[PDB]
Amino acid sequence: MKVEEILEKALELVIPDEEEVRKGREAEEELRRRLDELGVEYVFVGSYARNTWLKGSLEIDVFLLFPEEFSKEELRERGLEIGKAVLDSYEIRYAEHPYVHGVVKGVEVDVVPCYKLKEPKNIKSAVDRTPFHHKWLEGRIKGKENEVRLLKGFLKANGIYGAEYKVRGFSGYLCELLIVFYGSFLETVKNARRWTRRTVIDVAKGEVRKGEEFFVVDPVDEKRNVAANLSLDNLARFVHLCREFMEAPSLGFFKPKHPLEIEPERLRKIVEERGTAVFAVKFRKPDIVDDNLYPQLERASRKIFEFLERENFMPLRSAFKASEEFCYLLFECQIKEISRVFRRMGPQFEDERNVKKFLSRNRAFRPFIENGRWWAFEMRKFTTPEEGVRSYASTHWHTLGKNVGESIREYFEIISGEKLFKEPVTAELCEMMGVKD
Amino acid sequence: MKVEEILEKALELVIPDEEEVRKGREAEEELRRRLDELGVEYVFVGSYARNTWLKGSLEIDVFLLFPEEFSKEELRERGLEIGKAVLDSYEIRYAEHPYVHGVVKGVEVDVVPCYKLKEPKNIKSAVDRTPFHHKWLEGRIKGKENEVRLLKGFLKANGIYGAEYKVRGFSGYLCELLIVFYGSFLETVKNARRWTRRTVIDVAKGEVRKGEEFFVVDPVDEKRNVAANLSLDNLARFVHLCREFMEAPSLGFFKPKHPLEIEPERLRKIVEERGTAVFAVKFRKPDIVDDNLYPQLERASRKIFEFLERENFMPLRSAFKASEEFCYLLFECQIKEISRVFRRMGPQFEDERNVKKFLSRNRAFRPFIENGRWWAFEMRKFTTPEEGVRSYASTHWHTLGKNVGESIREYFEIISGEKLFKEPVTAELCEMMGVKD
RNA sequence: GCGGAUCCGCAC
RNA sequence: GCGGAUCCGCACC
RNA sequence: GCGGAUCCGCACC
RNA sequence: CGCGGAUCCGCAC
Ligand SMILES: Nc1ncnc2c1ncn2[C@@H]1O[C@H](COP(=O)(O)OP(=O)(O)OP(=O)(O)O)[C@@H](O)[C@H]1O
Ligand SMILES: [Mg+2]
Repeated sequence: MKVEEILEKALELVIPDEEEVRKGREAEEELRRRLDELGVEYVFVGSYARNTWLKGSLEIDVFLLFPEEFSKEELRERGLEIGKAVLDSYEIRYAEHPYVHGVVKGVEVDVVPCYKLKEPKNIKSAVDRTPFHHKWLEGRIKGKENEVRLLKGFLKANGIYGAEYKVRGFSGYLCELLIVFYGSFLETVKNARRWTRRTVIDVAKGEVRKGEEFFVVDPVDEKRNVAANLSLDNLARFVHLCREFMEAPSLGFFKPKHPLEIEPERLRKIVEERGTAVFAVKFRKPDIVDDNLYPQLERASRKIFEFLERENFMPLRSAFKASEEFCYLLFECQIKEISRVFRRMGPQFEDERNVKKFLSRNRAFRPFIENGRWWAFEMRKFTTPEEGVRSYASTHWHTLGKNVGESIREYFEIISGEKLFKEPVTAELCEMMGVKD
Repeated sequence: MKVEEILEKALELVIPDEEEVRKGREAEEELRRRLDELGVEYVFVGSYARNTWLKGSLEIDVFLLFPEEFSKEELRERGLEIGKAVLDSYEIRYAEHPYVHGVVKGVEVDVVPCYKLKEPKNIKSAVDRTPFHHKWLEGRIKGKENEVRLLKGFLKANGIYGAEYKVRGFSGYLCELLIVFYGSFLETVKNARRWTRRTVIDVAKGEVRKGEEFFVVDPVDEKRNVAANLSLDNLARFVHLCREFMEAPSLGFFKPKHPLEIEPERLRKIVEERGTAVFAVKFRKPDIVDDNLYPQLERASRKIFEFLERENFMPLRSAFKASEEFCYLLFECQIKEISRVFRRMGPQFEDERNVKKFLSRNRAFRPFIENGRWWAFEMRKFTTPEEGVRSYASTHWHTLGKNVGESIREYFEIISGEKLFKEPVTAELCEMMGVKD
């Protein structure tokens, strides 16, 4: 009962406390003071500026507004100077407009140069767009900032908050547009129960329609899909979650889950009872950001899954896990072992030249005719999915992601049986197999 | 060695001696005296009437001519009454067209009733062309009767003589048409090396052309394919044999092959080396004619084969064996065991009604979303191909042929391992698996 | 009987 | 996956 | 200025 | 293969 009581308690988990707020205001005031000493033009943007930031995620964003006549090189050099001059400690990121990330009075700060611009139609960067996003949202989001926080909390608790490749979920900007459109958490959730994979939500035009894909129209740029990196399966998960929530609302939807964590002996028994082949490809993690690594782990998994398909090991699902030192690609197959013998297709009976060649190979068994065509019994190179993947991975490393493939080329290990359960992959195995807690 | 030395030596084991000719001659006159006494129209046809029957395969075809104003009932009654009166001892065993099969002074005789007809179109019985085949062949075949016998011997020795369902090979009539068309064995064999699955041989127009299938046009009826029941694989086998024969001619081509005959222990070790599941379905032979039986064993084998494919046991080949008392359906599969768990497909995420129903079923493991669609891990009833077929044959007996299925319903047994290698099916197993000498 | 085509039913 | 029907084709010569 | 990856499109009948 | 686009990123040469 009392969805309202639940949302009241959910806000406690999600609204920054008075101390975190004070710390942000003090950093902001100081930052303004330092910027104003330099005579510079600037805007505070983002979640801090709109008071929509989540408990524990305090960060200030300052965009430095330069004349459009300035060159990109001038933008970088001027901006980097001002950033470095205005922060307690600092560090430089990005290329194009490189920006300065640092601290002011314990608070994380981003100082970003961009062109000022009168109109949204003069955008030659994503960061040129950010001030327009803010300008569109400030004043439309006032009074609803806690609705935004509820939505962000709901998504974060369920592992689908963030558009970055590791998550492929809902961006903070997206969450704010949805609150502007529907007017609250709860109305978003009620309506989302009827979203489809062809739903188009058009903020600026004040409408919903049907399209080719799930598409949230950026009110600052009609050709841009704010939900571009929201995966189909995460869209599906959110819609399912919204239907569950309205059927039986609970504070549990806003609390992050903590893994099953079961004995390796119970896990051994589960795998035994399923009768499947369960194994991992272990290799050293490439030294690359998550946004490069995760799509490559997705590719590697997919390629090996497809190899297992072709070689008739009948894979069920794949999964992956990246630790700080190693990466793991996990597979479960319905076939533990396949026959040594297989059938190799030959030519039609009427192709004399190639029939003679086909029949000339020395084989343990006699070729045979079936349905007008010659076939031969030949011997497989590998007989288990573990052995098959060892071969594919050593041979086709190059197709398994640029950096992941190069890592596998240097070293990989195939792990199965009881040795796999001692690896730090138990939560992924459980989820992949649908183990009830 | 050398074709013409071989063919002269081949004629010895193919041309019947006087001893056998006299018994046929004596039998035909004794038969002729009995038919003349009754005063019924009769015609001698087939290989005996044209002196093209194979050594040690003497049989005499006599055709009773009836008017078209009789009907199929009277045709049957009066035709069988005559054959029984005319023969020493008789059997009445046929699939459709009535005829008496018996003996006259130690010689096989078939007494077949048919209609007279002005011309061999719009036929009434099914054997009504045979008197027209005889008229077409007597005269054209004179001087070529030993060439026919060579061809029949070549085919019989290689298990592909006869158009009956047990063989699905070349008929005697087809052999005679080919020798008339090409002029000889050797020329048939030479030209057969370039037959394809779209080769049309039109004897009446004296030409070969391309069609939709392998078609030997009946000079008596241009709509009739004399090779209708020659299977694609036996055509291929023939074409292959002619190529081999012309590259290295041998008298072995005209001699029957002895069975492979090997010890159950070698047979066991071969199966272990192949890594396959080998098993048989044993049931009692229905009391029916071969021309109904063999097609039904083919269907039953095909249905079970297709079951094994669907259930992901990856069958390699099948075969069958009919003995006096029992029939056997043989299978070799690449998968000896499959996991208990499999994937059941559920609805798309949008389809709330069906998602709810799908998600409400009790299961050991949690359902999951994949590519916009719900899936569940469920549990197989069986986990080996033998267990699968036990289920399928107990439950789908009715679809395994009319008589064959009805027998399988009253009793069947699945046999594998050591106990299979004692069943009288070693020859068929060896042929299935391509076992060498 | 078996197969092909065409239709009808049931189970998806 | 199965269960009927009809027409045609094929085997039994 | 550039740089990185992943997915898609395009060209090669 | 490469080129181009989209997406999520980074300091790049
Ligand atoms: N499947 C068939 N196709 C065409 N004609 C057939 C067929 N079966 C029988 N006949 C006709 O009936 C005749 C006798 O049939 P039969 O089965 O006795 O073969 P055959 O020609 O006598 O050769 P043999 O008896 O030596 O095997 C044939 O010559 C033929 O004209
Ligand atoms: Mg005969």
